[PDB]
Amino acid sequence: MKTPLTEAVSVADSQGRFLSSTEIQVAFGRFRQAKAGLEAAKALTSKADSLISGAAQAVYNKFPYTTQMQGPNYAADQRGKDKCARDIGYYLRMVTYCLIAGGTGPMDEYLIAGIDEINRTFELSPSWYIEALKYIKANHGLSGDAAVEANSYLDYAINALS
Amino acid sequence: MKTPLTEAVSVADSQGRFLSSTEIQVAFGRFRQAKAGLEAAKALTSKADSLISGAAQAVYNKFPYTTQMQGPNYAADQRGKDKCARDIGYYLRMVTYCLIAGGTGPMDEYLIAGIDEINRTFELSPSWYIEALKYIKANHGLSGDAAVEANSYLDYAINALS
Amino acid sequence: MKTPLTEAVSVADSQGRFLSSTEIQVAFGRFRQAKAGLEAAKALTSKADSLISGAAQAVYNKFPYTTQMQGPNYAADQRGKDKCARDIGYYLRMVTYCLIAGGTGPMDEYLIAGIDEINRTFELSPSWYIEALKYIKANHGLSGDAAVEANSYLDYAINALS
Amino acid sequence: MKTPLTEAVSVADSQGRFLSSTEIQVAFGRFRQAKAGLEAAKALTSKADSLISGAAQAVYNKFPYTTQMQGPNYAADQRGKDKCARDIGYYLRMVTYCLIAGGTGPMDEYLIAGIDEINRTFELSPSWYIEALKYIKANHGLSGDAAVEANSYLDYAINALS
Amino acid sequence: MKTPLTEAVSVADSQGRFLSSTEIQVAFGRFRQAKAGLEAAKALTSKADSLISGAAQAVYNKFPYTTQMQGPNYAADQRGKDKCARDIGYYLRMVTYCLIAGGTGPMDEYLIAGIDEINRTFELSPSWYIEALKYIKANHGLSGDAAVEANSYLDYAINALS
Amino acid sequence: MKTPLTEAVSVADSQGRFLSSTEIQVAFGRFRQAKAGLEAAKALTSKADSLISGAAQAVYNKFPYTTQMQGPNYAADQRGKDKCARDIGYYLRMVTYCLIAGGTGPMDEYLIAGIDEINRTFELSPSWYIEALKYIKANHGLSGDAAVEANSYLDYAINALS
Amino acid sequence: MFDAFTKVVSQADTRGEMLSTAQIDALSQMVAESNKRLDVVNRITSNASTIVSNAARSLFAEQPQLIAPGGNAYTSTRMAACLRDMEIILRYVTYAVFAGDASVLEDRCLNGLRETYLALGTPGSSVAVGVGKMKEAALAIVNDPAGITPGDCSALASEIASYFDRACAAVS
Amino acid sequence: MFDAFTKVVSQADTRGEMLSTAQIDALSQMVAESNKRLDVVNRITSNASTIVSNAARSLFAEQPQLIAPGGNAYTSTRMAACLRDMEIILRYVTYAVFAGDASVLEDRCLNGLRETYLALGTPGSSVAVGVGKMKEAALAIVNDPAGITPGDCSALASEIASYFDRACAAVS
Amino acid sequence: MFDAFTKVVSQADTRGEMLSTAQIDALSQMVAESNKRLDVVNRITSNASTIVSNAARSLFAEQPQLIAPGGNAYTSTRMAACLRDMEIILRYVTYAVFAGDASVLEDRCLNGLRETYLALGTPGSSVAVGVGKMKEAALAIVNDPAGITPGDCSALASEIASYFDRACAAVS
Amino acid sequence: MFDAFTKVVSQADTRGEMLSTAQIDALSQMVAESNKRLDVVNRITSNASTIVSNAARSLFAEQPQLIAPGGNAYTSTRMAACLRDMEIILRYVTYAVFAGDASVLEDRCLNGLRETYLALGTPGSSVAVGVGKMKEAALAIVNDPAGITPGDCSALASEIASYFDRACAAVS
Amino acid sequence: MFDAFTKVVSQADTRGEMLSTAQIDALSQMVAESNKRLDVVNRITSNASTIVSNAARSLFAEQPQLIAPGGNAYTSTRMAACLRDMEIILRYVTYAVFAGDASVLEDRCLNGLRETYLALGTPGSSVAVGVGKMKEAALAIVNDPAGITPGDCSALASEIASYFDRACAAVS
Amino acid sequence: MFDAFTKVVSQADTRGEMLSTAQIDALSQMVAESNKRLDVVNRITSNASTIVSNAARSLFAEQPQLIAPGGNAYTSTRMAACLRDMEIILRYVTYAVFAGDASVLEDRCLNGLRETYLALGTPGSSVAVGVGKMKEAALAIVNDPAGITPGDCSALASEIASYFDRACAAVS
Ligand SMILES: C=CC1=C(C)/C(=C/c2[nH]c(/C=C3N=C(/C=C4\NC(=O)C(C)=C4C=C)C(C)=C\3CCC(=O)O)c(CCC(=O)O)c2C)NC1=O
Repeated sequence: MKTPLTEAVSVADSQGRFLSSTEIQVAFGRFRQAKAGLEAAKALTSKADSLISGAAQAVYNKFPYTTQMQGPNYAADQRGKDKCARDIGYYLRMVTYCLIAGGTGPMDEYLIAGIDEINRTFELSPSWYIEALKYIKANHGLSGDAAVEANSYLDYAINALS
Repeated sequence: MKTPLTEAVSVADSQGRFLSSTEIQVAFGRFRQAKAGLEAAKALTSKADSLISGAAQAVYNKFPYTTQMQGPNYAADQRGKDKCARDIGYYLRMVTYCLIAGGTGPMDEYLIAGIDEINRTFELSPSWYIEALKYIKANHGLSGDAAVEANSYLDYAINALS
Repeated sequence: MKTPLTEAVSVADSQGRFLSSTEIQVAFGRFRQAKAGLEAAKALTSKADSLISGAAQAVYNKFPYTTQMQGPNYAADQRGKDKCARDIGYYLRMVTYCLIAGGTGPMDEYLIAGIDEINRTFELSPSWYIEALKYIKANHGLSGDAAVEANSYLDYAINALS
Repeated sequence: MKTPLTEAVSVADSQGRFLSSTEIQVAFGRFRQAKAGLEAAKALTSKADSLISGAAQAVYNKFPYTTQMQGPNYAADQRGKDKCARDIGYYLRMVTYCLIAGGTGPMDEYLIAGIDEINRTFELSPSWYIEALKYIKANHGLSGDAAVEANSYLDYAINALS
Repeated sequence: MKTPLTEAVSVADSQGRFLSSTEIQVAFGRFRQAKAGLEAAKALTSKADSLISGAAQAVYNKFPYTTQMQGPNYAADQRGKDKCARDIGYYLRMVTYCLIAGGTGPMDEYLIAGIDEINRTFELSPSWYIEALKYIKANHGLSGDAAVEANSYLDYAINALS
Repeated sequence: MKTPLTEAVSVADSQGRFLSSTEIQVAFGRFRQAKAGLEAAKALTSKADSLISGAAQAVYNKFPYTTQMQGPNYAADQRGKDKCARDIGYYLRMVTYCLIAGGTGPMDEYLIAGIDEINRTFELSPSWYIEALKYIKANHGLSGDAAVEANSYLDYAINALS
Repeated sequence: MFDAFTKVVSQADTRGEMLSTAQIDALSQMVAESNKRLDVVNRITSNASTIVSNAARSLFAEQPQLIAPGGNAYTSTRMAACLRDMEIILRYVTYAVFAGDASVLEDRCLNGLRETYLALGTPGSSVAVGVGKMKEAALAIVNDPAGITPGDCSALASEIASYFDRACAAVS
Repeated sequence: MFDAFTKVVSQADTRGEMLSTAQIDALSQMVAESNKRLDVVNRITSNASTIVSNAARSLFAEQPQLIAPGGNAYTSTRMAACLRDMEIILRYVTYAVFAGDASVLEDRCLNGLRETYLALGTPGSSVAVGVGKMKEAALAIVNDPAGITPGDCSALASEIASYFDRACAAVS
Repeated sequence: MFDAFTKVVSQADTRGEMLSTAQIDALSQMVAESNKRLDVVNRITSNASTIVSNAARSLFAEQPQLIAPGGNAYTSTRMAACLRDMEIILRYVTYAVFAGDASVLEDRCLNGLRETYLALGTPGSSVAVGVGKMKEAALAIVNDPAGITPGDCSALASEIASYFDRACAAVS
Repeated sequence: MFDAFTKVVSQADTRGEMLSTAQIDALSQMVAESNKRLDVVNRITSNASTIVSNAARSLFAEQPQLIAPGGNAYTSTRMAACLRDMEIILRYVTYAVFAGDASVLEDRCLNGLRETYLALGTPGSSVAVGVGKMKEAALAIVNDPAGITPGDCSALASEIASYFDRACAAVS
Repeated sequence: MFDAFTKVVSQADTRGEMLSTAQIDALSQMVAESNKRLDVVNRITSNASTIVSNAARSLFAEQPQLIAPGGNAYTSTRMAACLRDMEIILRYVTYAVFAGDASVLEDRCLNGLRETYLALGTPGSSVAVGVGKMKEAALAIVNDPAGITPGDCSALASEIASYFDRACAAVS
Repeated sequence: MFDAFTKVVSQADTRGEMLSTAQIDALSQMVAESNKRLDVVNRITSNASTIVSNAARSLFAEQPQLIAPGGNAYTSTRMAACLRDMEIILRYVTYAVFAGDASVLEDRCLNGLRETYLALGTPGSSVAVGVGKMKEAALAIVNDPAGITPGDCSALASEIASYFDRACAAVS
C-alpha cells in the first residue's frame, strides 16, 4: 500500500538498505499526523449512517433521473437505492481507512484500482460519487488536520473520478 | 540521493503520481527534524578544527605505526599528516551535510560510493577512520535530537567501513 | 491502422516472408467486401446531417437533463448543442471511414485511442454516445452486407464505450 | 500453421482483440477460395500415382546420372527409386494439404522446415525436386483458380529449394 | 575472428579481466603451432596452380555431366570452368589463411558465412567442392603438424558442406 | 573455472561448435605448461610448512603491532597466530591448485570471490597477506617456467588484494 | 494452431495419407455453411460487453458472496480482473467458433487455468457459472431471426455450446 | 534532483566548505514557513483535475484551431496526450514547490521539451498559454483564505509562480 | 501504414471531410481491377528466387568489379547479404503492389538505406542497376499472356514500375 | 506488506467494517510509544555490522566444522554469503520493528528460506543459532539506559524478541 | 564443468589438502599421452557429419518405423532435430574426450534428456542405438594407424568408449 | 578484431592473394620473439595495480585541482571512475601487446572516448598524462633484467610505447 511506514520500508528494501534517519523522519511525521487522523476516522465512523444517507439523498437531489429511470444501473427501485447506499458507504469507509493508515493506500488497493472499468462496465456516472463525496466533505463536521487530511483523501477520490 | 523530500518526490515520480498525504507526512517529519539538525550541523561546523585535530591524534594514538612507517599510505611525514587531517575533515563535513539534508544522501554521493575502492587502492585501513569517527562521536558535545541524528550518520559511516 | 491489406502485409513482414495465397485470400475478401462498403459509406455520407440531428435529438430525448443542467459538459446552451452535433458527426464520419478502409482502423486511431480519457476528463457520459449510435444504427436505412458491415463498426464503437 | 483463419485469429489474439470485419473478410476470402482448392486437392489426389511416376521419370530424364551412380543418395538401385517416388509423393501430398488448408502451413511444418539440412546432409540435389515440381505443374491438368492456387504452392516449394 | 589470441582476448574482455596464465598458455600453443603453420601456408601457396587444376579435374572426373550440361551453374564452357578453378582457388587460399591465423576464422569470415545461401542460390553442388577438397587433401604433399593442421581445415570445410 | 581446457570448451560450446585447431592449440599449451606447473605444485607442497612459517614471521616483522594489539582480528595470542598461519596456508594451497589447474580458477572460486567482504568484515589488512605473498615469491626456490607461472598467481593474488 | 482444415490435414499427415473424398466433402459441407458461422462471430462479438456484463451481474446476483467484502470479486481490481476473465474466455470461444476448431481455446486459454484459479483462491465453479450465463446469452443472440436471411443453424449453435461447455468444464 | 537543502549542500561541497551560519539561518527561515509550503502542494494537488481541464477547456476556446480537424490536439489520442502533458507539467511544478528547488522540474520535465514539441509539430507557445492558465488557477486555489489559518504567503506564492514561469519559458 | 483506401481516408481526415463521390468511385475502379493486382503479386512472388538470381547474375556480369576480390559483393557473406538486399527490395515492392500504396516501401525499407550503403561502402548505383533488372524481369513475368484470363493491365504495370523506380532512386 | 495500521485496516476490510473505537485506541497506544520504537530501530541499525560479525565469529567458534575445509562456510564466497544472510535476516527484523508488523519479514525474507537452505544443503539449524545471538546482542543494545531519556520499553523489547524468534523459527 | 585437473583440485579442496604426489604423477601420466588425446578429438571431429549421417542412415534402415509417416523421425523438422541430437551428443562426447572429464557431457547435455525424450515421445532406446553406431565408427576412425606416429592408445579408446556408452545409457 | 596474423590475412584477402613469403617470414620472425611478448604481458599484468596507483598519485600530486573540491576526480565515486579508466586503458593496451595488433584498443576502448570525456567535462589530456605515466612505468617494468633470460626487447618496447601513444592520442 501507500503509507509512510510501508513506503519507507519498501524504498529502503528496494535499495537493499537498513532504515536510516530518513525513514525515521517519515515515521516521526506519520505518528504525529496519526494523532489527528486516528480520531478523525473515529468521528467519521460515528457519523457513518447519517453521512451516507444524506450523501445518497444529495445524489438523488442533484441527479433526479437516477430515482426515475428504469435500468439495472439506477436507484429507481429498492435494489438500486441499496446499491447506491452501499457504494457511498464503501467510499466513506475507505476514507476512514486512509485516515487510519495515513495514506491513500487502502483506497488505492480496494477502490481506485479498476474503478474506471467498473463505472464504465456497469454504466455508473462518476459525477454521482463526486456529488456524494462533495456532500460528505461539506457535512463531516471535522476541523484541523483531521479535516484537511480527510478532505485530501476526499479530493483524491474526487480526482480519481474526474 | 537519500533525503526525505527528494526521495518522496522520486517515489511519487516513478509511480506517475501527485504528492499525497504520505509525502506531506515525510515533509513534516523532515522540517520538524531540521530545527534540530541544522543547529547540530551549525554547531559541528564551529568545532571542525578541534574535532579533526583530536580525531587525527586519536588515530595516531590507536595506530602509532602510521606515524613511523615509510610509504605514501602512511602519515610519517608532513604530507601524510595533512592528507589524514584532510580526510577526517571530509568525513566531518559530510556529517554536517547529512544533518542538513536530513539523510545520508550527501555522504552517499560524495564519500561512501567508492570508499572500498579508494581504501583498497591506496592502502588506507578502514580502522583508521573508524577510530577517527569514534573520537568525534565522543567529543562533539552535542545534545538532544542533534546528537542522536548526528550520531546516526557517524555510526552509518562506521558501518560503511566495517 | 487495422485493415485487411495492411494487416496481411504486416503479418507477412513480421515473418520476413513474401505474401502468399493467404494474404491474397485476405485481399480477395477485402475487395469483395469493398463493393458494398464503399456504397454504404456513400449512402451514410449523403444521410449525414439528418442522421446527426436525429441522433442528437434522440440523446436529448433519452437524457433530458443534458438540455437543462448548467456546466460546460452539457448541451443547455447553443455551444454544448454544437459540441454534441460535432461529436456525433465525428462518430458517423469514423463509421464511413471504417467502411472505406474495411476495418476499425480509422476509428481506432482517430477516436477510440483515448476515448476513456476524454470522456472521463470532460465528464461526458458514454451512454449518450451509445444512445446516438443505437439510433444511427436504426435510421441509416442501409441493407445487405452494407448494413451488416456498418453495424459491425457501430456496435464496435458501442463496445468501446461499454 | 499459416492459414487465413488461424492467422486472422492469431493477429487478433496478439492484439488482445475480438475479431472484427477484417478477420471476417479474411474468412470470406478463404471460404470462397476453398471451393476451388478442395476440388483441386481431390483432382491431384486422384492423379497422384501418375503424377509421381511421371515426375520421377522426368527427373531421371533431366539428370540421367542419378540412375547410374553408386551411392546411397542415388536411384541406381530399386531402393533409391523407391526413396525418390516416396519423396515426390510427399511433395505432392503437401501441395494437396496446402490446397485443403488454403496456405503453405502444412508444407512449411512438415517439409520446408529443415529441408536444407536434409538435402545437405543426405546429399540430395534441390534441382531434382525442382524438376519434379516443374513437371507436376505441367501435368496436373487443373484449370482456373484451382490451378492458380496449386501452382502457387508448387512455385513456393520451388522457391524454398532455390 | 576465431583465432587463439583473439579468442583469448575476447574471453578476457567479456570478463573485464586482464590476461592471465591461461591466455598466455593459449598464446604459447599458438606460437608453437605457427612454426609449422606458417611453413605449411607458405608451402601450399607454391602448390596452388597444380592443386587447383588437379582438384578441378578431379571434380570433372567424378561428375562428368558438369562439363556437358548447359546452364550458368555448370562448366561446359570456358566461363564455367574459370569460375570453378577460381572457387577451388578460394577454398585453398582460405586454407592457407587458416594455417596463418591458426584457426578457422578467415574461412569462417570469408567463405562459410553464407555458403549454404550461395550454393543453394546458384545451384552449386557441395559434393563437387567436397571432391575438390578431398583431392587437395590427398595431393598437397605436406608432412608433420603442417599436414595435420591443414587437413583439419580441409576436413572442416568438408564438414561445412555436409 | 578459468583454465585453458574448460574455457576452450566453453567458448566452443557457447558458439555451439565442434572444437578446432584453436582449442587444440590451447590444449597443447596447457599440456606443455603442466609439465613444469605440476612439478612446481609438488615442490611448493613439500616446502609448505616452512614457507607458511617464514611468511607468518615476515608479516609479523613488517607489522609488529599485529602481535601486540588485543582484539580477535590480531595475532597477539595463540588463536590469532593459528588463524594467520592457517590463512597463509590457504593462500599457498590456492597457488598450488592454480599450478595444477593452469589458471587462477581455483583461487578465484575458493578465495578471491568475497575476499574484500571478509577482509572488511573481519578487519584483516590486505597488506599483511601481500607481505606474506611477497615473502613466498622470494623463498619458494622454484626455477624456470615453473617459477614464472607460480609467480604470476602470487602477483595475481597481490593485485586482488590491492 | 488448428482450424477445421488443418486439423484434418494434421490427422492425415501422421498416417502419410491424402484426404479421402469423404473428408473433403465434409469440409465442403462446412464451407457451404460458413456465412452463418461468421454471422455468429459478428453477433457474439458485437454484443461482447453486454454479454459479459449481463452474465456478471447475474452471477453476482445469484452469488453475492463473490462481491461481499472478502469475496474474490470484491474490490475494483478483482472485479476488473473478473470481468476481463469473462471477456477473455468469450473472446477465445469466438476464436474457436471462427476457426472451426477448439485448439485455440484449449492451448491459449483453458490450459493451466484451473491451477491458476486454485493458486489464486478464485472459485472456478463461479467462473463456470459465469461462462454458462455467457453461453445462454450468446446463443440467444445468435438465434434472433431479426435482420438476417432465415435458415437452419442448429449444428453451429451446438458447436458453439460445445466450446462454451469446454470452457466451463476447464475452469472448475 | 536537489531540494532546498541539498542544493546549498552541493554548492558548498564543490567549494569544499561547510555551510555558513547565514545559509543555515536562511534554511531555518525556510523551515519555519514549511506548513504553508505543504498547504499549497495539498491544495494544488487536490484540484489537479479541474485545474488541467479548466485551463485546457479555456485554451481550446481561445484557440479552436488546436481541436479543429488537422489541429495538433484533434483526435482523442492527441487530446489525451495533451491533457497528459498539462497534468505532467503541473505535477512537476508541484514537485518543485514541494522540494523547494526547481531541479526536479528542469532535469526531468522541461529540459529538451521545446525541441520535442518542435519535432512533433506541437505549438509550445500554446502549451505555455495552458501553463499560464494553470498557474493563475493554481495561485488562486492556493490563496484561498477559506478552511485555513490566516497568514502571509506572498513569498511562497511568488516561488510557485517562479516555477510556473520556468515551465512556460521552457516551451516558448 | 497506408493502403489505397486509408491513404485517401488520412488525406480526408486532416480536412475534416468525408470522401467525395469521385474519391469513392476512383477506389471502386481500383477494386474493379484488383484480381489483376493479386495476379501480379502472385506472379512476381512465385518467381522471386529466379528474378533475384537472374538480376544478380546479370549485374555481376556487367559489373565484374563487384565480385572481383575486394569488390563489395566478393566473399560469400557479402554475396549473401547482396542477394538478400535484392530479395528484400523485391519483397517490399510486392508489398507496395499488394497494398496499392508506396508507404510500406518508403517507411520500412528505403528510408535511410542510402546512408546505410554509404557508411558500408556499398555502391548504391549498382544496387539501383540490380533493382532495374529486377523491374524488367518482374514486369516481363507479369505480362505473360499464358495461363490467365486476357485483359488490359497497363496501368498496374505502370504502378509496379513506379514502385521499382522508387527503390532504384532511393538507393543510389 | 502491512504495517501496524493497514494490518488492522485490511482485517477490517475483509469483514466490511469500520475500525472499532477500541481498535483505534489500541493504535493510539502504539503511537504514544513510537519514539521508543524508532530509538530501537536506530540503535540496532547503528550496530548492524558488529551485531552480525560478533554473532558470526561466535557461531564459528562453537561449530568450527562450518568453516572447516568442506564446511558450508569454508571459502570466502560462502563466508560472504553467510555474513550476507545474517545481515539480511537482521535487516528484515528492523523492518518489522519499524513497521510494527511481521508481515514484511515473513513475506519477503523468511517464507521459502528453509527450502533454499534445503536445496543448498545449508545448516538452517546453525543459522537460527546465529539469529539467537543477534537477538541477544540487539536486545542488550536496545536496553542500554545510556544517552537516552529513561522509561519503560519492555513491551517493545517483547515485540522485538517475537520478530527475532519468528526469524529463528522460520529456518529451524 | 570440470577438466581433468580442476576435478582433482576440487576433491583436494573439499578436504583442505594439497594434491599428493601420486595424484600429480597420475596427472603427469595424463599429460604425457595428451597428443593422442587431441589426435582423436581432431580425427573424430574431422568426420562428424559422416559419422552422424552414416549412423543415422543405417539406424533408419534398421528401424524404418522411425521415418515411416507418423514416426518420430518423420517430417524434415524432426529428421533435422534427430540428426542435430546425434550431432550434439557427438559434440559433447568430444568435449568430454578433450576435457578429460565427462562433467560437461553429463551436466550440459545428458541431464534430463531421458525425460525430454519421454515427454516428446521420442524412443530413447533408438537414440542409444544411434550413439552405439557413432561410437563404433568413431573408435574405428581413431584406431586408424595411417598418417600417424604409431603407438598404443588402448587406455584412451577405452575412455572414449566410456563416454559413448555413457551417452547411450543416459537416454534409454 | 585482428591479431598480428589475421591483420595481414584480412589485408591480403581484399586483393584475392595469398601472403607473400616475406609476410610469412615477418610473422615467423614475430613468432621467434613471442616469449618476450608474453613476458611483457605477464610483467605488465603482474604490476597492474601499482602501475595505475603510482601514476594516479603522481598525476594528482602534479595537478592538485583534479582532486580538490569541485575537481573532476573529487569524491570517491569519481576517483573510482578515474582509477577504473586508467586500469581499463592499461588492460586494453596489454590486449594490444598480446594480440600484436592495436585494433582491440582502437575499436573497443579508444573509439568515442574523447567525445565521452567531452560530454562528461572530464579533462582527456590529464587522462593522456596518466597514460603517459603508465607507459613509462610499464616499460621500466618490462626492461628489468632481473629473473629472466637476458636478450634484446627494443622493437617490442617500441611497439608497447606505440600502443600507449595510441591511447594518449585518442583522449587528448
Ligand atoms: C497532511 C495535510 C496537512 C497539512 C498539509 C497541514 C498544513 C498546516 N498548515 C498549518 C498552518 C498554517 N497554514 C498556513 C497557510 C495559509 N494561510 C492563508 O491565509 C493561506 C492562503 C495560506 C495558504 C498558503 C498558514 C499561514 C498557517 C499559519 C502559520 C504556519 O503554521 O506556517 C499547520 C499548523 C497549524 C495546524 O495545526 O493546523 C499545518 C500542519 N495540516 C495537515 O493535516
